[PDB]
Amino acid sequence: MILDTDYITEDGKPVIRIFKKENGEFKIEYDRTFEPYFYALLKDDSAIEEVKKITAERHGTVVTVKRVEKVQKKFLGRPVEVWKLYFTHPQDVPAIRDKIREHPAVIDIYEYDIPFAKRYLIDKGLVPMEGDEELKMLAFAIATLYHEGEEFAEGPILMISYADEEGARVITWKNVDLPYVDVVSTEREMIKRFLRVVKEKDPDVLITYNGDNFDFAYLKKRCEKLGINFALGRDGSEPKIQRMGDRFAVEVKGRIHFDLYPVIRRTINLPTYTLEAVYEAVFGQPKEKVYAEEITTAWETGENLERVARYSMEDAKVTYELGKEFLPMEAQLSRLIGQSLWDVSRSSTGNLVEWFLLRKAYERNELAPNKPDEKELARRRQSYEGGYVKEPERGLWENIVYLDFRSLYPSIIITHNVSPDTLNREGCKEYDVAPQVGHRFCKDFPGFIPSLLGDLLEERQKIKKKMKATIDPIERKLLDYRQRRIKILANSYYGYYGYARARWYCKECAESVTAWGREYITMTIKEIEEKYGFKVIYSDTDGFFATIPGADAETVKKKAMEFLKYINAKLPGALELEYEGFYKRGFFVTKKKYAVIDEEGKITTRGLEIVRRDWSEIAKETQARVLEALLKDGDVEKAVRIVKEVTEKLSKYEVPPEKLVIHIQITRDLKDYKATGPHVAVAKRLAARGVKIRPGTVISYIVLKGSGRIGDRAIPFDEFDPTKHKYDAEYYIENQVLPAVERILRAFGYRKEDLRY
DNA sequence: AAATTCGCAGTTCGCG
DNA sequence: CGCGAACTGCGAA
Repeated sequence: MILDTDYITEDGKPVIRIFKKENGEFKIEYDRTFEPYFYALLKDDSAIEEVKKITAERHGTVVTVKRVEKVQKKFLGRPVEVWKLYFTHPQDVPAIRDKIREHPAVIDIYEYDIPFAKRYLIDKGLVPMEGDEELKMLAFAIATLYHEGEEFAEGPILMISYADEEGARVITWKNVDLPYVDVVSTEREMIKRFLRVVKEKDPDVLITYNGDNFDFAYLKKRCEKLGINFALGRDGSEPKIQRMGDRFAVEVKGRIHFDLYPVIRRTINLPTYTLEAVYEAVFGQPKEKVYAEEITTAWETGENLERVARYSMEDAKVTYELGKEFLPMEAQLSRLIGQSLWDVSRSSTGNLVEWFLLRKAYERNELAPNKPDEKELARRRQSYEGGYVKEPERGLWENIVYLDFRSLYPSIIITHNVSPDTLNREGCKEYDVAPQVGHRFCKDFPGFIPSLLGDLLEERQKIKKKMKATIDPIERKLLDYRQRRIKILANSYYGYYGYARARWYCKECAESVTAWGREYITMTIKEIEEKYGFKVIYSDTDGFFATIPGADAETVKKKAMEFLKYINAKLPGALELEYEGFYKRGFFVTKKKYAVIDEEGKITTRGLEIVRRDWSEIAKETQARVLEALLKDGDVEKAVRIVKEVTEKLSKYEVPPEKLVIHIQITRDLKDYKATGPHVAVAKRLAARGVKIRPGTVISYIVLKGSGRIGDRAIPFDEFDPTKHKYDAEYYIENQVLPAVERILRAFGYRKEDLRY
């Protein structure tokens, strides 16, 4: 199993390293034969002799073109002849590439910005994380001595905890009477012991939570101060910090540093991403939080250190547990994308698609288009029409079916061969024309992206069928993650086409996909009403809800299945409408906002405040109780009684302050805000206290009793003290509860006059 | 930091 | 000083 690749430099020459785990044995393979390169498109041939002359400088010495090779490659489906330029060292490429593009004779250059070690994985057809090799894993966390202001890492590390299959332990340098605590004499000896532990356990994966930006940088600063060689790498190296945007990421050579924080935030949507919040979300069990100030007071007063050690132990324990949950999924993602688990775990959707496509392009001799320059980026700013959304029939409905397209946008892409290399091709025998927008797509040959996407959808179906007859529960799970990631990958192509930064950007393709989508959904709606007497209650992009106005449940169901037979015979190729589900009742508030209930009693909610992480728990809970009484019992009265009991409790100040907290993310640098709403007002005051606020920080605030601008009465919930300040019962009644439930009850005629207290 | 568009809805401010 | 538009956040698909 390949874990990762990198290179080093020996006498000015690059040496690839392949990090592997085979039969339980760590191994490093070395390759001294791989030559860096890029491509150049010239206007003639006699221009190559001049171009080889081109040179630059980096490390004092001169940079030159090692050798040149004329090759034939497809570009956007059309054959092209390009000059491949080889160099001695990968860093030669950034140094000389601009001057070689500057040359009058060179039209363009390509594939000049692919990191050498990823180029190697691609060109050699190597795939990380293949096979069934069990990886040894180790989580760790630290507890530090924090003081207001100071300097980062001015205080010592107080404890280091770790956890794996053998359990969780804490290393510390004060006596703590707990069986999982190992006591040493100083900070230096505690770190040294942790190094020894890592070295003895020899894990393939080190799991942290935010280790990319806290844990490793803390250790690094302390290790310099204490004169420690922090040689976590399997090659004796120290952890390597890389800049990644405005933050950082940390590699440990020969190992995989798996920071759960970027994985979790991209994978689940939570109102906050503290480790306690994530543990509870994923596993449904609370985890106690111990705050910095208590840690510090405990250590400085020598009192109550057991609480601190237990907290530190639990950090490591749950980090290991979250690691076991998420690492298998990311390992399947690494294998699917063909890049290291380290990279893939820290990548966005867009980047994952590009790496997948770069590899497929190499396999098919397809030259990669470049990332857009500034002038091209500006030209990529126009938008286009998206999904079709019907104005809904507001109200409470019974016996409704949801019918939806299976993989609408991928279906369209493959059925109509929608690709930048098939767009407006000249001299083809057959074409498909996008409705409304009119782009023509050649059908004579499979398009680059359509063919890949067809392979993906077919592999996913084969996996799903194998999964049913797989006895081994573990293997079944792995197949589940693989099939799960293929679906997310397949569903990213539409968006990628419209992504201005994408190499295979194609606006005409993006808008032809949505045009076709609108056509098929609207055609299907027209037919079900006109031909089968259904009434379409609500439709958004790729499915709709419908019922037969006066009909029975069995009638709507049976007639739905009949309509599917009818319509699927009319739909071309891979397009397919399916019977998603039957729902006894549904309530449709507005576009994008509804809730439905299946026969078993499960309630599915879309867009409503219940599912928004920026509304108070009291509003959400109350709306969910109103909807349950309506959907589950069709009992309007009981609903109104629920709202009245809630407004009374708020009026009396009986509602737990915790349920009043509003969580809103800071989306930008605090200086960039044009206007300042409450969460911004709060964030600014915290910055002013020296609290750090970066984009992505979640502000959790409560509105205090008072009048005027809400932002002036809002405070961080942690500063809330019931003895000093009362919450604003009026705000939560008038701005949270009533608006959310009111928009539902207006359909039964009830006023906002009602119901109050 | 980065897949897209379609959409609702709260807070604040400034127009007239 | 009412009211609507600007800015804002997040969901949906």
